[PDB]
Amino acid sequence: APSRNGMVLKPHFHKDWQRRVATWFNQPARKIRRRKARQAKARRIAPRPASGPIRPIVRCPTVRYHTKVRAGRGFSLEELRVAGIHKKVARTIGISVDPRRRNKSTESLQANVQRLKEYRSKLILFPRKPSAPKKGDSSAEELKLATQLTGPVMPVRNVYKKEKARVITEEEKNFKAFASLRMARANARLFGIRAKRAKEAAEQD
Amino acid sequence: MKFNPFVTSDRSKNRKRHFNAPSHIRRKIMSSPLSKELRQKYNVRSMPIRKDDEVQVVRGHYKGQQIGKVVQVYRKKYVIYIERVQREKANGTTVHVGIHPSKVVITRLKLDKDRKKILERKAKSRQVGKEKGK
Amino acid sequence: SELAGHQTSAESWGTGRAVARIPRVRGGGTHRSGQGAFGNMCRGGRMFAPTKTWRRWHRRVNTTQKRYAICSALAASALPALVMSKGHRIEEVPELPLVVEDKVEGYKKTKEAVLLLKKLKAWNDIKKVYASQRMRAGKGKMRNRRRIQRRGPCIIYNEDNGIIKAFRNIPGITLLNVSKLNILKLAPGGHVGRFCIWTESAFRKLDELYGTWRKAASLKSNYNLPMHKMINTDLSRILKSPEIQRALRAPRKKIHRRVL
RNA sequence: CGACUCUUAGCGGUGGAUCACUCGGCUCGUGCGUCGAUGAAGAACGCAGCUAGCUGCGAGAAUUAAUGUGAAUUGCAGGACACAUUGAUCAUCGACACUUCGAACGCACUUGCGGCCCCGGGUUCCUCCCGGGGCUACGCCUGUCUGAGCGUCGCUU
RNA sequence: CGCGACCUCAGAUCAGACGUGGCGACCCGCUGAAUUUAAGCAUAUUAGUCAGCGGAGGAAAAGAAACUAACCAGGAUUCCCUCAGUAACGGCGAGUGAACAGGGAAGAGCCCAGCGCCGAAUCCCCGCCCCGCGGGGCGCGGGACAUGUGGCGUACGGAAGACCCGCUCCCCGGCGCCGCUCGUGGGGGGCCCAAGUCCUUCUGAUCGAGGCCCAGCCCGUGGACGGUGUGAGGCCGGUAGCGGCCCCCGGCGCGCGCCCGGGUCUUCCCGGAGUCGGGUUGCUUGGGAAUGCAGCCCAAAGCGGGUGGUAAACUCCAUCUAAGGCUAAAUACCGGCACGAGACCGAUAGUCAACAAGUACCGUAAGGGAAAGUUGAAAAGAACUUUGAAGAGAGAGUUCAAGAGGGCGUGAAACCGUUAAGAGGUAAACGGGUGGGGUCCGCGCAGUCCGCCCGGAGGAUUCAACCCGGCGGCGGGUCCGGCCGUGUCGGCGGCCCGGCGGAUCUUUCCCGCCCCCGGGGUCGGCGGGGGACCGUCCCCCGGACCGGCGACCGGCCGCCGC
RNA sequence: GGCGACGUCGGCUACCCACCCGACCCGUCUUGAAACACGGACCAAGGAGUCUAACACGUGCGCGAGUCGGGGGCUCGCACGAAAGCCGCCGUGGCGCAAUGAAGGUGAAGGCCGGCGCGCUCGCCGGCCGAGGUGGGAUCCCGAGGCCUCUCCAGUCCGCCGAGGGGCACCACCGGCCCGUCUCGCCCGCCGCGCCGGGGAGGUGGAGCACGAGCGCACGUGUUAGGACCCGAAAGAUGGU
RNA sequence: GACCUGGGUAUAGGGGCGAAAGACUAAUCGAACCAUCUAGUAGCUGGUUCCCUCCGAAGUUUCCCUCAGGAUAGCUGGCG
RNA sequence: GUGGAGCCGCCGCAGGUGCAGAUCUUGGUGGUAGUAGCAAAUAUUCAAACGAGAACUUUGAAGGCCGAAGUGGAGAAGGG
Ligand SMILES: [Mg+2]
Ligand SMILES: [Mg+2]
Ligand SMILES: [Mg+2]
Ligand SMILES: [Mg+2]
Ligand SMILES: [Mg+2]
Ligand SMILES: [Mg+2]
Ligand SMILES: [Mg+2]
Ligand SMILES: [Mg+2]
Ligand SMILES: [Mg+2]
Repeated sequence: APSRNGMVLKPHFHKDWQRRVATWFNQPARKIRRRKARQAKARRIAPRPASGPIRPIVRCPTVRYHTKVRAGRGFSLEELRVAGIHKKVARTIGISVDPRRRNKSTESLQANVQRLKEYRSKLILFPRKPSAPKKGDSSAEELKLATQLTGPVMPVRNVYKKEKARVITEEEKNFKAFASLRMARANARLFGIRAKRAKEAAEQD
Repeated sequence: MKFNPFVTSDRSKNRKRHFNAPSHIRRKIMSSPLSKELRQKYNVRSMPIRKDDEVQVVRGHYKGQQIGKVVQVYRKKYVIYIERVQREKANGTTVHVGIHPSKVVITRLKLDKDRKKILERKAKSRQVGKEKGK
Repeated sequence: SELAGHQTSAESWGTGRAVARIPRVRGGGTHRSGQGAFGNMCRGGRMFAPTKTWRRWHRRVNTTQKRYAICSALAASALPALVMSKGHRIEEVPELPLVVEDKVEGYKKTKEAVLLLKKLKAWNDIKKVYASQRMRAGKGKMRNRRRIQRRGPCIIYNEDNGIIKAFRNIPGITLLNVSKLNILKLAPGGHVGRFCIWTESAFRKLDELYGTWRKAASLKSNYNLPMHKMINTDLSRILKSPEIQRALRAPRKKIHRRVL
């Protein structure tokens, strides 16, 4: 059954696999179906924007991805609290709220607070019959378009810094080396041991 | 070219809707053209054929300037019988040979209260076709 | 072949009884009662390896080859030899990339379409399409395609303004948009060189849609047009050049046949 | 000579191959996504002027009413052509009707045997007298009526 | 001893309701093999699949954390692409084998018990009415439920009450009616282009030929099908934000019904048990010192509990809040009702089934389960004569054809009859080589050559040579008028009324801010916009070459036709 | 050069017949079949290496240190269109661009010149460069000489040219570098002087490096898993009559 | 006569029932029949469809619960 | 020659791609072959009638068999 130089293989076809096959012949028939689920939803709503509410700036987990910015679920209470808007009024403004999200940084806290005040100043509401509390005249001269596309304020916008040019100085071309990695890598793993020998000389008398 | 995606273009399903046709569809599909004198007086092209229309045959073995009335309209065999075109059998009894109404020209309609209302509706729906040319 | 021809209860007769060892159907009474059951031999059996609907029907071509073939499909529709040797009678027509002005895009009625092609001397190709109004040879007639036909000219445009309605009653004709061209329309049968009537605004847009060799395409993000493997391609001029024939030996033009 | 046998060919027979057709499949796809005690699915029987089957129907039984349509149905007869009555036919189908078995339901399944209630006539009827009509299955919920208890207790004698 | 209550329970053909069975493609709960693979076979694999059993629905199940994570952290479920044939499991053999980040589809959240608070402020049923259509009530008076706890405000994102502070008068349904509905809301009916023109073929045309310099006619209509054969125009139809009809639907405005939110501080409140968990025992899982589930035993806590993927003790940090509940979308669909199509099959195929197919028929039954399409355009289905008791003929007749005569299109081979020819004791058949006969073809038959040039013989016409008129092409030339290619630039020209590109530059520009003593310091930056520079593509003047299949005009040569 | 008219001339096939010679019946397993080995009375139609997944190698095409939209998304509501086109702040991801170790982890540039430290079997500073060397190596470069109607004076060329030179791919060898181990050894470093870090020199293990060649698509062959080229059990299991 | 026989009824598949033969249990019994799992599996029989051109073998080595088979080397062909 | 409505060449593409065998599947037909055979339970014969037609029908006569546990006369089951 084997032969000359080839691969040793484990095809997982020892199970009755012709019954559970999924063939995608309706896949153009469904791509033209859920376009119609968007178009006949977008005109169904309002001049309210398509593709739903506004999402936060959110940094990804897991060291491979922690250098980038993603759109999240909801802004949350801490960020809604500073911006001034109520936690249950926020989702009829068009702002999604995720109450189980935590803020433990302050840089990313103020990023979404700056994001959320920037949204409200480029939002125009419609009073029912024109009393207009916290709203003014004719609606931004008929609001300059009708309906937006795939994100309100371009939710990824992964941006980087300039940091143009420096001159290589002393204490910079001298010190911060490979050896500072290897010593800091050792000092993290000899940390608990060396604090145990320190107890031993304290009980030495 | 057909654009409506709810009506057939296959051979086998259009025949099956033809030979299994209901008898009220079957009077519609057994229609015959009016004569050139008479389609100018009524400005309508063709009419579903009935029992006492004066009529002449325009193609076939029996043809040519033989106005003579229909006498019996088989819908089941898609056939009118006309009182003059016949055939002697081997027995000597004479029988009506049957011909299809597409091969046949009405030369005098039989007007009743309904054949006014059919012509007027088939003629009124042509001036709106003229009114589209603006 | 839907499930199979395996909706039959049947066993081999096995032992002697002077019959083949193929499975026989059960029961008695009926004719179908001692007959050869499933197996690709039997009246009523199951076909060999019944065709499966998960066959790879569909093929990928990577898109620089799709755009490679669509630059080679347009460049041969400008050479009069290749477009006439595909059969399009383009004798009387003027200049081969035909460009009528952009007013043609607002034709709304097919009388205007017909005398257009007559005055561009391209009706004599549409009239050839009426000559191939045969019916199909073979069993494809009962699978509802009965008439074969030549494909004629293709009119390629931008900003449809009613032009699609005026030309589509004319047989054998094709209308494709200059933003979204098609290898299946421009090169029917796989052979290159279909006769085409461009419009001005379609014809100028080709420069910004495939790009020249100095500047890339603007409406296509990262595409520039493919370079040549031969620059001078008429080698009857190269081999008669004084640089070549200064260097050659001489022709050796005896025959030196077999000697008795 | 003739017969017999053999090989070719014509012509006739046996046989139903090939070819041409196709109101049938098969595959993929789209849209909807709806049974039943208010008796479903299914089964049995019956129903046409001449009708055994398939199809359609249910003692109103090859269909009724209505709306649309507007002169047929047809293998043969027969009958109303009436349509400024109501109008043949066919489709639609929203009104009515829908025998027997079946979850099948008075009890049994042997067309076997009841039990109350009312009706039309006979004893002008209670106490088992013709026909017809209504009612009578099991589970279980909320409520009602009836009432079991040396259960707990009150007021009593 | 009687009576009254209440609790536990009975009965009834009580009043009013409900459940049952089917279908089961997909979906949910259990139950569950073996063939097979390992070249044997037990663990393993097949497979938690087949069969068995129960429940649903137009979808179901899941679902708002007792999570993933371990860093700058994400944030219900479901589906896709990856992760990945990977970590892991395994006679570490055969084999098996998930997840989290990430990219997308879709996106929506909430409610109770408890803790307290409000005089049960609550619900059901009956009765007559406000007053009504197509029947549901808020309004009225009685019988129950209910304190063993109905209703309101409340849910872990915290909550409540009292302050103080600055806002504010709301939403929901029903009823009439007008105004629209993005493919232009749905359902149903009945309508809407243009040759049957002239010749012609034929059994019959839809064939073939023809229509002035307006292209014979129509075309938003040349899909299709049917009609005596191949049809844009003879006929259904198809095209069209075509018309008119009938019903049905989602949403503006008069009358009901409901209606104080937010911030700050202070005080008080704050949670689900034979459950978690541990033991052991089965199953299951990639889950390995046990992932999940289940039995039995033991059985909690409250700064607790669960989780943190190697058993344990110590510690710190992270994270979540379990043992109660609802919830749309993206998803699945070989059953159903309707549809559209196809590089499919063409009556031994394709469904078993194109037809009186789940039919005849078979088996006690479960179950098994076929054969079977084709006259012709139209029955015009062979009258009448004659032989025979009739089948069956011989004539006649219909039809283009009976050489289509009622399982009748075409009508193969095996097999058989017949006629013709040939032959025949080593069974027949065959290879090779000639011969004899035969069928038939080709030539046409002692009658076969065909075009080239020349000199002979008479005939018959007009050009050639030469020139002139005349249009058209070939080739060379100042590149002359235009012309574009490639390097060199400049006018920084069009950069501010130029395109793009650049992880070039500018802490003096311009906007919302951080770092110290109302202001201020480039005092180091942040979010955004500006304008310089470089890289490449757009015109003007010069210069460079070739004027390259990019060309026209002039003039030259030599052809050509008139 | 000669010969021949209405029955003659020529011709051949799936025609028939004669004769001489040669000749056992196919398929099959098999050392060996005409076999006293098996299958086949005869004709018609049917009838057996397929499709999907994975991989290997060859070949063809596009781009090329990159390549690839397959998953979504966009485009007026379009027969053909279930197609085609487009996206790029949709390149997430996949394979490739980096190996090695069980793991913690580490992780691929040398040669010359000038000088100095005991120029000490060891090295240090600066400059030049820049993938080391040897032997073969297609091709290309140089080339004394050679070849032309009368003799000395000059030109382009061409052919021959011993010898010499730079050497592609590739092969053999020697040396170097990275990772794991092993022996021997000495020096340096400091967000803190240690059961800390770094380096050396020789020897061996690796699927490495030594100026990238892959990726996508298509076709072919082979292997495998699947009913797997068709047909075949004696068995086994579930559920029923 | 431990007699024969009709009808009714009871016992059902690893079960029935047997004066015992592994008899009988619907022409089937050393484990019935019907359906499905199932197109079960076979190192073993049988078959495996057009022509021409070119090249053209092996039954031996080593291992294998291996001896009717496979892997491995050799022989072979194709691309170069 | 039949036949009566469709079909083919070239360039690419795609397969349910070509038969002599499989005790092959389905259908058809031969030789054997006018052959084996139309032989269990004793048996028929004469005239006539009807009829196109009589070894076989009906009738008349003769001869025979079942021989009362029947080849006689009635039923259950089953058949319909
Ligand atoms: Mg179809
Ligand atoms: Mg054919
Ligand atoms: Mg047949
Ligand atoms: Mg009626
Ligand atoms: Mg009663
Ligand atoms: Mg019961
Ligand atoms: Mg339902
Ligand atoms: Mg042999
Ligand atoms: Mg078993």
